[PDB]
Amino acid sequence: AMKPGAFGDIQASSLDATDIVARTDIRLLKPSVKNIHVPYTQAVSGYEMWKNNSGRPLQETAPFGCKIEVEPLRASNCAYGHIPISIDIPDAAFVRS
Amino acid sequence: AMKPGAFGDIQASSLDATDIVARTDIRLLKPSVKNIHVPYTQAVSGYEM
Amino acid sequence: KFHTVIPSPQVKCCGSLECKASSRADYTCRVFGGVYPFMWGGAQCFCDSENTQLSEAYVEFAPDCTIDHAVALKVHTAALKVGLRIVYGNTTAHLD
Amino acid sequence: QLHYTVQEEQEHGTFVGNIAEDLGLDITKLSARRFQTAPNSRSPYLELNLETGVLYVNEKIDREQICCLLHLEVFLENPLELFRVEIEVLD
Amino acid sequence: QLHYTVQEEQEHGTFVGNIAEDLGLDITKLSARRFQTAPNSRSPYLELNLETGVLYVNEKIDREQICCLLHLEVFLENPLELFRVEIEVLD
Amino acid sequence: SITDDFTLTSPYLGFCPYCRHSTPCFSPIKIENVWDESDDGSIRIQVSAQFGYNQAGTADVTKFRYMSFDHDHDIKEDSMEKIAISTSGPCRRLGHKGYFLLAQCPPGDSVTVSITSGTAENSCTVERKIRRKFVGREEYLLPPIHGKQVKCHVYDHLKETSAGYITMHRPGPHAYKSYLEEASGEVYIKPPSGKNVTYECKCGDYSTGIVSTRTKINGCTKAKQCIAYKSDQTKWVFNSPDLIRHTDHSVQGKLHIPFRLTPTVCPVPLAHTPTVMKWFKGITLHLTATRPTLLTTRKLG
Amino acid sequence: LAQCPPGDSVTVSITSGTAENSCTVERKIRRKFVGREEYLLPPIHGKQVK
Ligand SMILES: *[C@@H]1O[C@H](CO)[C@@H](O)[C@H](O)[C@H]1NC(C)=O
Ligand SMILES: *[C@@H]1O[C@H](CO)[C@@H](O)[C@H](O)[C@H]1NC(C)=O
Ligand SMILES: *[C@@H]1O[C@H](CO)[C@@H](O)[C@H](O)[C@H]1NC(C)=O
Repeated sequence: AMKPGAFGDIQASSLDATDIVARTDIRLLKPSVKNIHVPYTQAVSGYEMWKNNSGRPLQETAPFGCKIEVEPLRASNCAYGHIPISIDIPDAAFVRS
Repeated sequence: AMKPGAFGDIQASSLDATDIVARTDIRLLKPSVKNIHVPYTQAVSGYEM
Repeated sequence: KFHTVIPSPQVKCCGSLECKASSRADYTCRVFGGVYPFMWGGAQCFCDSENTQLSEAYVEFAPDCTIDHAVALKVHTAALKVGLRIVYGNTTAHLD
Repeated sequence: QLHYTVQEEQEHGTFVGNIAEDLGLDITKLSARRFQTAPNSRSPYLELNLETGVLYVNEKIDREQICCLLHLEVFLENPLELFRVEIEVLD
Repeated sequence: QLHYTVQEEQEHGTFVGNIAEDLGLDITKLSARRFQTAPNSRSPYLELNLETGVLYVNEKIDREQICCLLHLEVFLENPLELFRVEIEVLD
Repeated sequence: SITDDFTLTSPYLGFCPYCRHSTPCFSPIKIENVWDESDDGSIRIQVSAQFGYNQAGTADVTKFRYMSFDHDHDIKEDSMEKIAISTSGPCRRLGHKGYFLLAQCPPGDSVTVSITSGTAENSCTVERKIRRKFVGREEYLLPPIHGKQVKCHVYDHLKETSAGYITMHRPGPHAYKSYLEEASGEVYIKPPSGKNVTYECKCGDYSTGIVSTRTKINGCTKAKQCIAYKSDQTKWVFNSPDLIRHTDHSVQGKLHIPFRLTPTVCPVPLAHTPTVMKWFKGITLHLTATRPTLLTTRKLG
Repeated sequence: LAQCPPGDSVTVSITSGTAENSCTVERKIRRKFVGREEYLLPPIHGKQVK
């Protein structure tokens, strides 16, 4: 569902994949002068356009003050709730009164 | 009563006086690279401001 | 960022040209008739004004996409895993 | 975009190239379309006939003063078109 | 900065310098820390062995001396560090 | 099957939009692509000429090969130090391989590659907007002497490293008009120095032939209705927009794109430590920064 | 008659003669346009206007 001039204008399953699909707004013009160039106009790179106004990442905009890490994608050290904890303490730890 | 980054950050009775007093916010940093230079940061000259 | 590949133009000297479908990424094709191409050396066809030119265009990945690229993900419900230090009496255990 | 050649130390008024023939322009309508040398590209060693569109050697060719290629431009009206001519000089 | 001398027209593979011993690094840790040459500052005349950290001649020393001194950079991870090596050519 | 054998490859003439005389011309050095993705400001430029190789095609530093302008078109060689790169001022040349240059350039709105002095002294300029790049969250004109040594990506100066490949194809016809000679009502094919030349004529029908000497064409009266071009040109040429393709446009070979983008470490400045003032439920930070420096705050709730 | 980059002054000089002198005047010159699109250099494919 590619859109010209926006993020994801070119897509593939991987960087080395051969089934690349794109819908950039490219169009071929009639050659004005009699040389052998190909005149064409294309929309801007939607990846570059997204980079220009990506805003701030989630490493800076995330509630509860916890930091976003990749490989794998995760949010570490988040302080938001309460955890019920049940401990089965071994009887060797106890002592008599 | 010197203040960093403001007028009067360095003061003396005269231009040739040895009793110069100042409070420019000098912060000496640990040397990162393996050389002999002295890394430091300082507040901007309040006279220029 | 895509790299736009403009292949070498096809020129057929007063014989009709058309182009077929391609599996290339964003393959855009157009044929222009009545051209008279020139290169360094002189004219390029033996035929006066019925010469045709086929122009191709597509896109691929830039050579520097191995570093500067973005990955799109759909994420599901997240699971919380915590590292706990438990000191009971005077025995300390670290676990996940 | 036009390719022409001249020899070293060539006489004045000698043939260089037929611009109107190579462009496929009609011969009877150069003056009606206002054939003219472009003011940006003026070559003292070359001159073109407005009526016939044939380029000719104006001044005697010398590599020592030149050095290389000779560049010339022509422009036409109705429609507005521009063409470029480049001449190689042998030694 | 870590500069040291190499003779003119020195043979290929001769001992030249020791990065690891001068920086207090062991073989195993630099193998784990990916002791590699920095891709910016590279010289065709010098290469390092990737496990011993010893610079040696790759290509024979010649008189053009690039511009003059020889410059090289290496970098390590955990912690991220950059080191510069300077080489004098004794003519 | 990427190859490094440049004897099978030849340079070519491109159509530069801005030459030394400020108008488009056919040039032996034509700028095809410019890449600026390294964090140290270095750029990679693709040029129609081949650098680092001699006339024959073997690896020869300080020699570059290009295409001649003569009618008997052949491949010439020249010395490398007259190759100049510029954007607004002169650019340092960091490396060169066949079809590719790696340079360090100041910011500018155009990229120019020129052959200075000697024969074939020329230039090619393309509108390419490049600007100063940054790594960290503090701006800097120059890399600081004391910093943080963060990870960044730069172009490798070693030409053996590869960033990809370009496809190489058999060249199409060139059709020099000087091979044609007009006579009193007839035309002749005039090959140069006995090299074999193929002609295609449309006299009254499509006729194709191969000659080695001056040959009459019987049916044709004008030179514009027939063409002739050199034969046996099995030298691979890059798939450029300024060349008519061969009948068989299959990918004959692949050439490496040198100077790959590689990770490394590089310093970024550390700004002046702010002065913190505390007041009930708030803080006041006193900020000092010579260069633009990014400050980010977020609540922990 | 010269082709000059943009600048805020005009200087004419003798580079290596016996005179060895320059003259500089204040003159604001900027880039000039023909159409309704800005361009650093004239394009190959255009409209060919007067
Ligand atoms: C986009 O980029 C331009 C120049 O690259 C810059 O001036 C501008 O601030 C950026 N952002 C937006 C939202 O236009
Ligand atoms: C815990 O404390 C008791 C009494 O102080 C002592 O005897 C015992 O060794 C301690 N256990 C450990 C594991 O340190
Ligand atoms: C040119 O091609 C012809 C085709 O018949 C061949 O016989 C000849 O050997 C080729 N080479 C020359 C004339 O150098």
